[PDB]
This record gives sequence, structure tokens and C-alpha cells, in this order.
Amino acid sequence: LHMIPQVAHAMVRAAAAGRLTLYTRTRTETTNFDHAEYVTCGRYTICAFCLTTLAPHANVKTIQDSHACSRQPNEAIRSLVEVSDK
Amino acid sequence: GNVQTSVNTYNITGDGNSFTPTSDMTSTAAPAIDLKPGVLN
Amino acid sequence: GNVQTSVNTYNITGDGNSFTPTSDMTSTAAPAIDLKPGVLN
Amino acid sequence: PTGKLWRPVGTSVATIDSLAIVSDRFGQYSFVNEGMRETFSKALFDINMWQPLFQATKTGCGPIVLSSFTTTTSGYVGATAGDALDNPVTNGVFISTVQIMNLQRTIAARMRDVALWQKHLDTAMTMLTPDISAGSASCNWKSLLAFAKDILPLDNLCLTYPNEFYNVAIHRYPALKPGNPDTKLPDAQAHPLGEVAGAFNAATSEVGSLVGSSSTLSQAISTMAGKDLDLIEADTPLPVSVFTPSLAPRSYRPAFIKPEDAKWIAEFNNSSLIRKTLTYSGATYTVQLGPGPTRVIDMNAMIDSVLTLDVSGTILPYDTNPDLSTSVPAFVLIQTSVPIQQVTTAANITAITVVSAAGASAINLAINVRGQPRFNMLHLQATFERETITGIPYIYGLGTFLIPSPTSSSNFSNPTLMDGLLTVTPVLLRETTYKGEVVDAIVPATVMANQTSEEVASALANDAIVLVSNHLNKLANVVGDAIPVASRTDDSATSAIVSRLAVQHKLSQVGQASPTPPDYPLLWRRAKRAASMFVSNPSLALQVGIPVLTQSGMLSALTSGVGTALRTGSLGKGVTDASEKLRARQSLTVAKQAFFDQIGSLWP
Amino acid sequence: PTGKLWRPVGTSVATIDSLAIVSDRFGQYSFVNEGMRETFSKALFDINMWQPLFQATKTGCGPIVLSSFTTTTSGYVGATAGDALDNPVTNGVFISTVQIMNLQRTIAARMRDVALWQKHLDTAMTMLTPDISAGSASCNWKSLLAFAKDILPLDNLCLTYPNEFYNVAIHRYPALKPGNPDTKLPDAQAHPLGEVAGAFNAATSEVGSLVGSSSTLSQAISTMAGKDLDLIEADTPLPVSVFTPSLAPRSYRPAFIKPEDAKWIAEFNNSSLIRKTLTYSGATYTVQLGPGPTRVIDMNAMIDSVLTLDVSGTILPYDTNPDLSTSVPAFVLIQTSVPIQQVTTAANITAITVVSAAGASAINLAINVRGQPRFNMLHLQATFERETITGIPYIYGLGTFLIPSPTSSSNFSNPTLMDGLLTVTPVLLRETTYKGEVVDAIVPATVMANQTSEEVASALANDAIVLVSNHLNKLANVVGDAIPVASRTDDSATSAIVSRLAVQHKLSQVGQASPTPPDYPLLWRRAKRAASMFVSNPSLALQVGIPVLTQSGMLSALTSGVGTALRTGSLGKGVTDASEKLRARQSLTVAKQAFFDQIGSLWP
Amino acid sequence: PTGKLWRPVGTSVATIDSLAIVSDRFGQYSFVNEGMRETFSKALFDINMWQPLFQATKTGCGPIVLSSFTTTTSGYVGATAGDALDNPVTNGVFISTVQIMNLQRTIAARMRDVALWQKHLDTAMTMLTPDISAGSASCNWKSLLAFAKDILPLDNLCLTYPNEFYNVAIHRYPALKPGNPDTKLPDAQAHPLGEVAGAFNAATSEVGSLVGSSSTLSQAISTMAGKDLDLIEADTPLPVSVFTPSLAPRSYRPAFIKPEDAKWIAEFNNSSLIRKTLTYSGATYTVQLGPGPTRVIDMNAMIDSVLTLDVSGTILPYDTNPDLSTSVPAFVLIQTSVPIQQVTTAANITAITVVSAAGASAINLAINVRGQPRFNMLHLQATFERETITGIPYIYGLGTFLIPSPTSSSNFSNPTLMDGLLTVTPVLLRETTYKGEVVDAIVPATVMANQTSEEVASALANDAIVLVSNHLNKLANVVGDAIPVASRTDDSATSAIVSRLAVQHKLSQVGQASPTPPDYPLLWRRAKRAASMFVSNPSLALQVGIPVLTQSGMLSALTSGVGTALRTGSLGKGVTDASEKLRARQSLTVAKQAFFDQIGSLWP
Ligand SMILES: *C(=O)CCCCCCCCCCCCC
Ligand SMILES: *C(=O)CCCCCCCCCCCCC
Repeated sequence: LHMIPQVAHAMVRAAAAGRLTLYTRTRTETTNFDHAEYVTCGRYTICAFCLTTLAPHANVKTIQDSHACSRQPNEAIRSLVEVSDK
Repeated sequence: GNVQTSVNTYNITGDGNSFTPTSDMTSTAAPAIDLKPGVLN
Repeated sequence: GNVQTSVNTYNITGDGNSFTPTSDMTSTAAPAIDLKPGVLN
Repeated sequence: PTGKLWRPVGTSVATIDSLAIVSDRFGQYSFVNEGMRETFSKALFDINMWQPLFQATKTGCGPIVLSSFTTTTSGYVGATAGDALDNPVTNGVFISTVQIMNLQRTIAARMRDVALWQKHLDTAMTMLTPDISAGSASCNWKSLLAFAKDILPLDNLCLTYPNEFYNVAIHRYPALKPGNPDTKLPDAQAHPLGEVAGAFNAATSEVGSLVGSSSTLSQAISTMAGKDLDLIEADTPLPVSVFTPSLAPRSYRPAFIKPEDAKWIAEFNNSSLIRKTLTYSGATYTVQLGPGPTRVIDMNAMIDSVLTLDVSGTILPYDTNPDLSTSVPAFVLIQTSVPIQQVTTAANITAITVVSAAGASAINLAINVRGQPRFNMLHLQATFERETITGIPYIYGLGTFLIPSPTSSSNFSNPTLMDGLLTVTPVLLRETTYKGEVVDAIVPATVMANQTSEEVASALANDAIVLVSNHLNKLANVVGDAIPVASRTDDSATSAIVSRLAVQHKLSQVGQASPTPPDYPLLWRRAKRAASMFVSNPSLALQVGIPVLTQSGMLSALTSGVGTALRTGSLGKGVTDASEKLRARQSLTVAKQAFFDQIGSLWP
Repeated sequence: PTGKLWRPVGTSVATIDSLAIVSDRFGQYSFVNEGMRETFSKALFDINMWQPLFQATKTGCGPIVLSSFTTTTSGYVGATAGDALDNPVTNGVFISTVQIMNLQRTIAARMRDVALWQKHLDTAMTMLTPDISAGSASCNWKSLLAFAKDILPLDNLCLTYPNEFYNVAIHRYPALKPGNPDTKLPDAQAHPLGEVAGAFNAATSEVGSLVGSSSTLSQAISTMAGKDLDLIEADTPLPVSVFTPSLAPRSYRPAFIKPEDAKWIAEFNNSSLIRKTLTYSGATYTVQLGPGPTRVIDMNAMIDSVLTLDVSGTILPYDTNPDLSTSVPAFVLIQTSVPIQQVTTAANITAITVVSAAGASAINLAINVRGQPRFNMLHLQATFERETITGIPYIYGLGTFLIPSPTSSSNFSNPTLMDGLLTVTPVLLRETTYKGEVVDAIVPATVMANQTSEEVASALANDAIVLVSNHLNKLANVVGDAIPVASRTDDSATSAIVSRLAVQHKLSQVGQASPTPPDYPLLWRRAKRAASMFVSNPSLALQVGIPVLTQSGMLSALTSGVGTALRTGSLGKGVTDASEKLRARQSLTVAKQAFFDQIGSLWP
Repeated sequence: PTGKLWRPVGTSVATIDSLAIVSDRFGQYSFVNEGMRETFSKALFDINMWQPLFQATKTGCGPIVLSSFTTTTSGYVGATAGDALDNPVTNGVFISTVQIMNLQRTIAARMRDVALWQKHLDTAMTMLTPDISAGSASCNWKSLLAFAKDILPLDNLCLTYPNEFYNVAIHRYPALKPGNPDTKLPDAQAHPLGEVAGAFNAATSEVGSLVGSSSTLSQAISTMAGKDLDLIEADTPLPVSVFTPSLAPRSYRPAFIKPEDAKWIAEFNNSSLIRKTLTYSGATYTVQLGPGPTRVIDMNAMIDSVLTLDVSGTILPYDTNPDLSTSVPAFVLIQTSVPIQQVTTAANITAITVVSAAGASAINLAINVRGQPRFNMLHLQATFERETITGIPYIYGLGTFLIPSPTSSSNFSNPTLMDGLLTVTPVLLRETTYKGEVVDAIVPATVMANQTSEEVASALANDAIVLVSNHLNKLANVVGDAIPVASRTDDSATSAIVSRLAVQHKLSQVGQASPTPPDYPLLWRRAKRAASMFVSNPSLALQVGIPVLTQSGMLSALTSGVGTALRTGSLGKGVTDASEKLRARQSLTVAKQAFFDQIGSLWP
């Protein structure tokens, strides 16, 4: 089973105060969501394409994954971060 | 305990039966039969 | 899988072989051979 | 017969003295009784099997017939002239010593040879689970092969001899059925050399698995007779040895354990403070025995152990009372004149020995972990010995602080480092401890429902309680394991107890209106949770106030039931829930068939 | 044949009814099948051995021939008239009941006799390690003897009969080779009565030790079939019984466990405080539910256990808020109207029962341990029962404080004593718990990679998770033990997994450019650490987010591999690292030879 | 002979390659060697027993004779043409494959049938402990019956067939002696089908129980050869595999472990604070490395594991320094340029990676538990991998805080969350760790008396120490179990050691006045506690400063003693304290006789 809603409760609390960030496929952080795949808190990591939990540790530099897809609303948590980043 | 008669050589309510454990004969059937690969062949 | 021919009664790539487990015959040899002092003699 | 063969050295007339082990240039011929040939044949049989791989690789040396190591001598064969006289064997089959050497080093040399190949055959065989346990399931051979042609790493031995390993394999996996040469089709039946053994291991749907259910029983039977679960609540002195106490070093947290909850630990419950002094390594320090009661390990009732009081992660407030810092924490014995719990002031404390101090004051042993400086994990540690405290009526082990200068700041501190995790390890098993006394024998039944909730968890490593707990624990795994004390099957265990409750509740009803005819549906169910609560937490049966379990009957009862219960399991004990167990196995074979289906497509 | 012997009571014609157990004045003759003579001979053989010590000490009574307890009757021998009819045995060897009694009490009486001497012989024999396992090593006999002439304590029996024990000994230790009388020199070969057995135990340098490697396998095979490791990740309802849960009482630390991390524990997350009241023993106390969320044990989803909340060593700040002191700490149930996590204020809490209070306020339970007064180790404790909470939708167990008078001081305290180490012990195995519900069957595969890091460590004693952990743990010791999942030998275990990764990664490549031909050297190595990570920490396979291990295939796969893997080990499985293992044994014999060299000099 | 039977193909004489298995349509005849008939007879024998219940309930189908599944073929019977040629058997008894199928599914079908009834017979039999172990004890039959007429729940099967179960029973319980028809009196002797087996299980008063004492020995012998207890203190490289390390994930409490007490954990002992920064998820946080030394897990010397630092119940003072709140606690690696313990200020720390942060600041992770807000139990967790740290000379794992804005308040705090219970789990068994280095082999003898008190308890999950502890622990249970190292019996174990102390103390006396002739009564007793202290706490033998136990001789010595000691126990090893053990059994039978006396009155 995907996520385990204890994970999603850590998504919103990391997005209420925006900490998250968006990592791309080349393991670099961006803030645009278009090139980004990995989503952190930094407790849990989720690739935005397949939308499954990957590693409870962050530093997505040490994560192995094989997925490839496009279009992923919710952008709403991504939108809630930049409002709460102020 | 109703009388039977021949089905089996002993009646349960039969005459002069006797429950009486003896430290000497510890009641036991056959549980530990060996069947493991090497030991059964 | 190159053809052999006589070394052993069966070719591996031989005609009509068939991998097919049956819950009935659990493959397996002889591992549990008893050798402990009392039991081997 | 058995043993070495003997022959009349004095000739003809063979008496109980005219015999003599027939030794000679080959060593001594020892008889090879029927069953002992089963082994050496079963061992050689498992080697001959690998015949096709021995020739392929030019090792080996032909098939090993056990008839090459024996002989056909004849004489009397026993263990001693006296008894060998009653075993006249003619043309028996004996193996000479020097032979008992080869059949040994041959089976050993060959065993290596095969052990190796046999390992390669495997990484390839199990590398496609050739074993299901419900119904069948094939996997078109072409694919299968063309598949392993991949996976198998370049250093196996199943790639260098495919059908040289295959022929060995066919005899070990009744999954691989070779296609018959003159009809070019399988065989339905699979004929692996382990024909019978492999037939009797299949998870037979009627009852789990004979090989399983059989052992899980003989296994339990072993324990039941072994440790001495029988006699588990015997009411009479028993040498601690009878409890085979081993690997038994329990750890605590004193300065918390109430004195009445565990005799081996008394406390200085006195009004004011009791600052004493002692020249330790020149410097004069002051043991405190501060504001609170300061529970100290009593020395009597303390089986010469290896006390190792660890003081780590525990608070060390040298920040506030500066008095605390500078004082080297140290485990110290304290001999008092008047018995503790009656020792009021300093003049009462005979002497104080620093049995083990910690070099360096309390400001190097610290380590800040968010304000509250903790203790860098360190282990102070005495080696108390029964007799080093001979005569000495009162003496206590105390892991205190040894302040180099008592002050007003440390007037409400109380430097007992006992809040640390102390770990006593009985270093002399023969002697146990009970209710505060050191003994050599326990009285099992006495320790049942005689401890309190915590007069158990506060037990002292290798003391009756801890022994009458290590014991129940074995008996608890025999029932938990063999007997079905975890289903509505009113098993032999919960049944032995029910008969006690009846006989018990029945006489308590005798005399007086007997207005209540015994229940039974309620008794069966009450005893079911009683036997169940036992398997669950074996310990409980020691605590005063546990329903059923703590009446003298039970346990003494239970075990002797569980006892005979194991000695009759039959073989098909596995019939229990052998329905869902079966349905679960079919569930797996359906999913594994699903796997073979992909192996079958991807690699066509 | 087997069983008691029968004979045609009706004479001549023996039908399935004209038979009858041939009983009589001696009891009933039971047949002594070939193998059953092996035992009684092997037992008597081990006694005859001690012949030289029986005469020396005038006990015993001559050598015990098994042919003195049997007879040579003939008839039909079976278990019942019906089946005994198919075993006509002529002049078979049967032992009558009254005889089966002596061969018993004789082997028993003699067994004591020898068991004693045999113990003296030993304290002297092993008292000079007569057993090496690589190459040889002597120790000039004179010295050796003249040495033990010392060591051996004055109450042995090897000093009263030297060459009366020596003759017994020579047959048990192929180390002591007696000097032949007519050439006055040793023999090279050593001929101890255990000729074969002792030959087959030597640590053969080709492969560790047949007696070892053989058992370590049959041992693992037992478990594999026994507990039911097979079917370990079966996807379908399985009675808890199928998991033989025993001796299973896990302890925690709630008031810390997040509610979502373990369904059996909800919290009162409400704005202000919720001071309620309750007349307990006359006196009126106020349960607090203070400032923080106060996590409480939920009652539903709580398998009628034995909750025993221990409160010790934990802080007790009666020093600051005086409000805290005077309040008797006590475990109390709390039935709320509206569901908790929706219970705002006092009027919401239906009632509150003090299921177990602690006599004496919070100022006697204390004990100063450096300022911060702790809690004298004490155990409060309910005995929750499934149905005592029937209907009652909302009810929670809370180990709070029961303040005799709430004040401003306790306005930020929150008296939850749950920070203490609570220990629930399921007292009724049949019923398990999963995801918050009580059930009678688990669905294994469901519990895999379904818990989170701590949705495992926070499991409730005897709940699916804790059961699907106790299970993997057995299977984890079968691989850890038998299979070599701890060397670069790409064993049967890490091999079963590799085949899954391939078949898996291979179809995920099907459809689309297939630009990546499967790896294999990388797959073998990835599955090696997968099988290895399992043996390591069996638990992990339950946590969501574990590489390989948590895909549905594996495990279901692994086990069924490891399964067949054990059923083929051969005997010489010990060939693994049997090189360094050998070289280490020679290392020991070289050091032990060094010992004999001193025994040889010091005592010349 | 053994294996399938073979006759040659071409005909005439059978020359290898002229012999093929004599496959038949039914299947291949496999030979039924003498012993293998013992099993199938012993299995069928246990079924025939239930004859009276098969007829009663019209199931079954007559008694199962094993002679119905076999045949009397003749030919050569081996495992392969080559070796089968040396086993010419005439009219041997073989069972064809298709038959090996029925004898299987019959014994399986019948096994279910009986397994069921056999369960009912039991809940009724054991429901009155028909087994005592000292002297006798009756219970007038009338009462007994009229009693069970009650207890037995309405769904048994012993109420529907009383003397249809009774007849089955009489053959399993030599307690129930049926009254003979033509003298209407018992029989004294009891003749249950298990005549012999039941005779040899009785707890014989001379020596505990042969079935027990026998197994407790063979059991220990298994281990001794298995794990490889032998070679326990071998002085030479040994593959970690040789230690079968499994299910091995140990947990700690760093930020307390001194750096010198365990190489895998260095500390930043620097003067001031070392506030660094790092953009983590956009937001910039400051790692602190506060006032104290902040012990951090070193990365090198850290076997690629699964580090899971739990931070719960531990204090979280966001109340005072508000600086602490708002900061998401998180495990973070720290690569430093200059080696730690030489890293002074921020410019020294190369980089800092947040390997696993906790979503949500430190004010949601809290939970008030009496003023002192604790940490809601949560597990941060990296997955360190040997090579992800290649080259990188200095790097450390640190479970710190990540403050979003350092302040004056957090100037004495030091946010190391390491005070939490970290649990490393080696995820790759093949590689061990010793003294700070990662290796593939240990040198046992090296790890003895080489660790300090706590250089052991601070060991790192699956490191030499933890391996050379898991090993001694097995050997510790073999002695604890089999050998009597817990009584004044100067056993084989404490005896092997005594001989070392002598040979040792004897040469230390050589050269110089030799004023002290070796003691012995004092040596025996000193070595007794040495062997005893070992069985007690196996670990100790690793700590520098343990009397006797830590000299190179012992252990290497001990084991090889204990070794041969088990290989001679006899059978009657149980003679030890078989006196009080006996007297305790009579004690139970006297109390159980007391029970039967009530069953006898209440239900007249
Ligand atoms: C008639 O069936 C009355 C009940 C008497 C016997 C019923 C079963 C209880 C006794 C068992 C006898 C067989 C072995 C326990
Ligand atoms: C030729 O060798 C091509 C490869 C086909 C077989 C190689 C080994 C893999 C199959 C094993 C068959 C024997 C038992 C697994």
C-alpha cells in the first residue's frame, strides 16, 4: 500500500511551514515543480511521478529509483510552500 | 457407558476395570517417528 | 546445453524434458544422516 | 551383536577367557550390525548419485561400494570376552580398523568433491524454486533453460557441464522430469533417487507435513524430559544444578527498588544527612547518604557475584550544586555497627571502603546533552565474595559519589549513583538466593504465587525466583510449541487444569445447600484462559493474586498433562487448522505458478 | 513385524478373530524387531564396557547379555488381530512384559553404578584434554601419570583403581594406547570400543565434521517443517495458532507512541485542560488530562490482556507544583461519550473508574536521587477483558495521577504517568490484533512492508505484526544457521531472490526501446545484500520502503528456496571455509602440543 | 543395499551401461532396506491401534498391512548402474513408485482420521493426569468414569463411543488396566501396545530418565559440532561466516559512549561552538556541535548498516531556549577536512548533508509529560553504505537538531539528539568490524581479554566482539545444559581448567626456592568458580582483568574438554542429584494421589 497516511501527515506539516523543497532527477533542488521529481520534508522522500515513499532519510543523493512519467497535481502543497515561505 | 458387547474385547463399565498409574510405565504412543530426508533414506 | 550424447542417459536440451514441480514429491537428497556417537554405534 | 569380534585364542573351546579381540595387521575387526550398514550405505548412496559429475571431471575413481571396506570373518562378537561369548556370529560382516579408516577418509574426500559441485547445482536449482506444496505447476522447459543460461554467474559449474549436472539433478529434484528417449515425452511420475524420503516430506493436505509435525513433537519430548520440566512445581528441596542455570546475568536500576520488594537491598531511611569521611588515595572525601532514603545493595544475601554498576546518560547536576563537581563517583562498601534501617548518624557507620572509584572528578565524566549534563557511559565495579563479608553482620554496597568537600548546595542532592543501570552477574552458580538468604536448593512450589507484581521483576540474577522463572519458561515453550493452547480446541493442557477446577469447585460445594451445580462450559473456558495465560507470560504463576494458575494443584497438574500429551501426539498433529494451512499453500503455488508464467514468456 | 505377538486361540486356522494376544504368567510377549535390538544392545554394550570396574568393586553380576531377557516364541505379530494376521513370524525373538521390566530396571540399576564411576574416570580424563582435532600430539606417559597422581583430588576413584579404570578408559579414549605385552611398544592404531563412531566424529580436514554439518542441517530441516516457516508470506487468513505464539509479553513507553504509529493508543488532543472528578474511596480526586495531548491506551483494540504499567525512576516533580504531591498515582479507565480526539470538555467524559490506585500519596512513593525526586519502582495494573467493555464505543486506559486538589501550579504539568514502562501481556493467545481490530486469523502477506519504521517497534504484544515478526525470526535463524548467507558464496537463499529480481526487472524492460539489457553481476550482488539484510534483521521485511525485500515475490520466494536448500545440503556442507577452519584447528593442536610439553617436563 | 532396483537393458549379462532402472508403468521399484520398514511399520502400527474406532465409525477400510504396498522383485539394487552391480538382491522387498504414493496418501488420509479422534481421547485422558513418576497411585474406576461423565464437554467423541475409545485408550495408557473377563479382576502388569517405549520413559529412580538424559546429551553434542564451538578461541583468521551471525541488530545510546570505549564513534572535543549552515529544502538551518564534546557516529568503521536513531521520551527543552523549538531534528552526515578531534572551527567542516530530517519543527514532536516536554517517539534513519564514503577520509554521522536560527539561548544547549536510543543493524553480514577497521575474518583468541568492562557493552552490532560473544554464548549453553558446572561435582569443564592452572602455577614455581608446593584443593576450587563464572556470564572472557578465564590456555582448553565430556556422558548422566530429584517426584505422586482421592469421593 502507497504512502501510509502517517507519511501524508508529515507532508502537510512540512508544507504548513514550507521546508520540503523539490529535487530534480539529477538530484539537484529546484523550486519550479516542472523539472522536479523527488519531494522531501526532510523526513520522508516521494518521487512526484509514481507518488510512493522512497527513503525516510533525505539527502536524496542516496536513493535508487526507476520511474518516468509527467503531470502530477497536487501542485497544491507545492503552492502552499511558497506562500508559507514568507 | 452403555453396554456394547463385542465391538471391542473390553467393556468400559465392564467388571473390575481399574485406573491406576504406575511410575513404571509412562503412557506413550508413537510421536517421534523419524522421517527426515537423510534418516528415512 | 550443447549436445553431449552418452556421458549421461539424458541430454539437457534433450527432446521433451519438462520442469514441473508437484506438491507431491518435495525434492530432497540425504542431509540428516545420523552419525552421533550413541546412534552410529 | 555389536562391538569388536573376538576369537578363542586358546582354540576350539571358547570360554569367558579363552577369547581375545581378534586383532592383527589390519587393526581390529569391529562388527557391522544391520543398522550401521544403513548409515554407511546411505552416505555412500548420496555420493554415488554424483556419478555423472565424477567421470565428467576425471576426479572420483568409480562408484564406492561399501562391500569394499568390509570382510566376512566369523567368531564371537561382543564388547568384552564375557559378553562376546553370547554372540557367536558366523560369516558376519566386519570392517577392520585400517578399513574403518578409509571408508572414513574416502567418504570424507569424496564428500568434499561433491560438496563443491553440489553447491553449484544448487545456486542454479533453487534459483527457480523447484518446490511447491499444493497442487502442481509447470514452466515450459525451453524458456526455463534459456533463462538460467542468463542469470547463472560465469563461475558456476552448471554452465560447464549442463547435462552432466542435469543427470545428477534429475535424481534430487522430482520437479525436473527428463524426457524419455523412445516416446520423446515426460513420465507423469518423477523418479528421483530419494523416491520415498521425498514422498514423505511433501506437505500432505490431510495433515500439514509428517516430517514437520513429527519432529515438533519429538523436539518437545526432548525438552520435557531433559531440562526437567516434569517436577516443575515439586514441593521439596532441589539442588540449583537441577535447574541448569547458565548465561544468567540480570541487570537493574536500584535506588528505585523498594527494600521490601527485594530483600537484597536495604535503605538508610534516616532523618538528616549522614556525612562520613574516608581517606581514599590520600585525599579525604565525604560519602553523603543525602536527604532521601538512599537504597543500597545489601551485602549479605548477595551470592558472590560480579556487581558492575554502570552510570551513564544519567543526570549529573554539577551545574547547580558546584559541590557535586570535583567528586569522583565510586562504588563503595559501608560497614555499619547498628543494622541499617536503624543507623542514625555518622558514629554508627563502622567504616567505608572505596571498592572501586572512578579516576577524574565529576566535570570530565560529564558531557552536555542540552543543558542537563549527563554521565559519559562508564562502569564502576566490585567483585563481592560471600566470605570477604564473614562475621560482619551489617555491610552494604553503595554506588555513591565521594564528595571532596560537602557544602550547603549538596544539602538536598543525595549523590546516590544507584539510579544507574547496575548489572549483577552470579559468579558461582551452585549457590542461589531466596527471600534474602543464600541456599543450595530451592523448593519450587514455595516460589509459586509468593512473589508480588514486582517481587519478581526485582528478582536478583540467579535467585530462586529467577530460577523458578527460567524453568517455567522452558515448559512454557513446550506447550506454546507442541500443544495447541492457542485455539478453541480445549487441548490437553487447558484440559488438565479444567479437571482440577472441577474437583476443586466440587468439594467447595460439598456441605451446605449445594445450590450451585458445577458449571463446566464456564469452567472449560476459565481453565482455557488459565492455561493460555500461562503459555503467554510463564512468569505470572509466581505472583500472588493470579486466578487459577496460582492454586497449588495447577502447574504440577498442567506439566504432567502436557507431559503425557506430547507422548501421544501421533504424527498427524498437524491436522490442526490443516485446512486454512492447506488453502494458504495453494495460495502460494498459484502465485508461484504466476512466476513460472513470466519466466515462460520473457525468455521464450 | 512389530507389536505384541498373537496366536490362534481357536487353534490351527488363524483367521482375523481366532487370534488373541498370547498373554500369560510372564505378561505379553512383544516382538523385538531388528532395530529395537540395536538400542538395547547399544545400551548394554555401553555397560559391559565397564566390566573391569564391576569386578574390581564386587558390584555388578557378570556381563549383561540381551539374550537373557528375550525368548524364541513364534506366532503372528501385529498391533491388532486383523493386521497381526499378516506377519506370521517363526521363532522370532520376543521379550515378555515382566522381562521388558528387568532389561529396564537392570539397565537402570547398572546405569547408576557406571554413571558414578564414569564420572570419576572423566574428571581425570578430560583433566588433560585427550582430544585434538588436527594432526597428532603425544605427551610421554610417565610424566602424564606422575602428574595426575597429583592434581586428582583425594576422593576420585581413579586413584583407588588406576589400571581398573585405565582398562575401562582405553576403550573410550583412542588417545591412551596401551603398550602391547609381547613387544612392549604402542600400536599406531588405537582400538577403542567406539571404533566407528569415534572415527566418524574426528574433524575430517576435507569438510569440518560430518557429525556437525549433518545435524546443523537436520536441525534446520526440523524447524523449516515444524513452526511452518514454509508458507511464511502466504496471502490468506491463518489461525493465530498456526503461529504458536508463546511466552509473548512485550513492554513499552506510551505517552510517547504517536497515535497513528499504533492504533491501540489514542490521544486527548484538546485545547485547554479537562479536569474531571470522581469519588474514589470516599475522597474526591481530579483526573487532569493536562496541557499536552496525554496519549492514553485505547480499550477497544486491546486483546484482553494483563496491562501492568510500571512507574519507576521516572521524574515526580512534587517539589515545584505542590499540587502534584498528595495525589495517589493510579491507572484509571475513562469512558467518554463523544469519541476521543473529539472530546473537548469535562461534560464529555461519561465516567472514570480507578481500576487500580496506589495506596499513599505522591510524597512516600518518591525518593530523592540528586534534586529530581524519582518514583520508587511500583507496578499499578489492570486486567482488561474484551467484553467488560461490550457496547461502550469509547473507553481508554490512562495511567494518570488523581490529584486530590487541582491548582494553578498544575496548569502546565499534565500528570500522565504513561511515561513509565508499561508491559501488556496478552492473556488469551487465540485472539490477535491488527491495525486496531481484534481477529482470529492473520493474512501474513498483508503485514509485509505495511508497517512503518516505528509502526513495528510500537507493535502490541501478540498482534499480527509481533506474530509476523516471531515467524520471520525463526526462518531468519534457519538461513542464518544452515545456509551460508554470510560469505561471497551466492547461496541458495540470495539465489532464490536473484531469480525474482531478474524475472522482475526483465518484464519492466519489456515494451519501450529496451535500452538496458539486464545486468546480473549487479543483480546477484543486489539480491545478496537483500537476502543478507533479511537474515540480519528479519523485522525490516515489514517496513514500507525496504529495497527488494518488500516486493511481494521475495520471502514467499526466499523461504521456499531455503526450504529445498536444506533438503539437499548433502553431509559435507561444512566444506565451506573448511580451509581456514582446518588451519585454525591445527593452530590449536600446536598450542595444545605445547601444553603436553610442559606436563612432560615439570612432572618428569 | 538401497536405492532403486536395476536389471540390464540388452539382456543376458548385466554390464554397466547394460543396466537401467527397471522402470514399470506403476513406477520404479525402490528397495525397502530393513530399517526403512521399521518406519512404515511403526507408522502403520500407530494407525492399526485405532482399529476399534475405525469400525465403530464405518470409516477406515480394514487394518493397513505394509505388505500390501510392496512386492518381491529381485535384481541388482543400487544408486547407479556402477554401484548397483555390487548389490545382487534376490526376492528383496521393493515398493513401486505408484505404491510409494499410496502408502503415503493412505498413511496421510488415515493419519487425519485418527489425528481427530486421537484428539478427543486426549482432552479426556490427560483430563485426569494418567501419568505419575514415583511409586503408584490408583483412583477407584467407578468414580473416575462417573466423573468424566460430567467434565467432558458435549462435543467430545469419548461420550459417543466410551468403550470404543476405551479399547483404543487401553493401548496408550498403561494406567487404565482393563478388568480381565474370566476372573473379573485387573492384571497387575499393564499391557499397552507401546510396551517397551513406555517402559523406557518411566522416570527410573536410579537415574532421572534415560529418554531425558540421553537427549540432553545428543542435543549438546549437536551444537558442539554444529555452530563450531570447537575452535572457539582459535588463534588465526576465520571468515565471519564461520560464526553464522544472524538476527543480529544491537541498539545503543551514543553521546554517552566514550570515543576510546568503542572506535566507531569519535567526538568533536573543541573549545567554543561550531555553528555551520546548510540549505536544506530551501530553508537555511544551522548545525550546532554545541558546548559539550558531541560524540558522533564515525562513518568509517561502520559496516554498511541501517542506522536508525530513535529520539523518544528524551527531553526537549524548547521551553527555556526558544531557540531549540522551530528546529526540525534530523540525522545528518558531516564531512570534515581536518580529522575530527582536530576540527576547530566552521571553516574546517567540508560539507553537511541532511541524510534524513524530521518534517515539522520541535513544537509538534513534543508532548508535555509533567513540565519537561518529551519527544513523541519517532525514528530518523540513514542507510550508510561502505563505499558511498569512498576516499572521504573524514565523515561522521550525527543525529543533531538543525536550528533555523542560532541564538544566545542555545549557547549552552548542544542539540545532539544522540542521547536517543540508536539501533544499528548490519545489512551485509559477510563484513565484520574490529578495533575500528572493517574485515572479513576474525582472530578469536585476539578478542579474548582485550576489551574493557564497557569496550564490550559498547560493541557495534556484528563486530568481532559481538561475534566472539555470540559464539561463547552457545558454548556457554552447552556446558550450562549438559555438563554439571553448577554443583560441587568438579565436572569435566572445571576440570579441564584445573589442569591448566596446575601446569601453569607449576612452572611459575620452577627456578627459585620453590617454597610453595602447588595447592590443589585451592586450585580445584579456584578453577571451579572460573568455569562457573564462564557458564554464568559467557561475555566476561573478553574483558581485560578477569581471574583465570582470560589466560590464553583456558577456553581453548575448556571447550575441548567439554567437548570430549559430552561424547561420553553414557545415558545415566541424570544420576546427578537423582536422589532429591527422585524424592521430589514421590512428593508429587503423593499430592496427585491426594487428588484422585477426591475424584474418588465427590463423584462416588
Ligand atoms: C458412557 O459413555 C458413560 C461415560 C463413560 C465414559 C465416557 C468417556 C470418559 C471416560 C474415557 C474412557 C476412555 C479413555 C478416557
Ligand atoms: C548449455 O549449457 C546452455 C545452458 C543450459 C543449462 C546450464 C545450467 C542451467 C540449467 C541447470 C540444469 C541442471 C540443473 C539446474
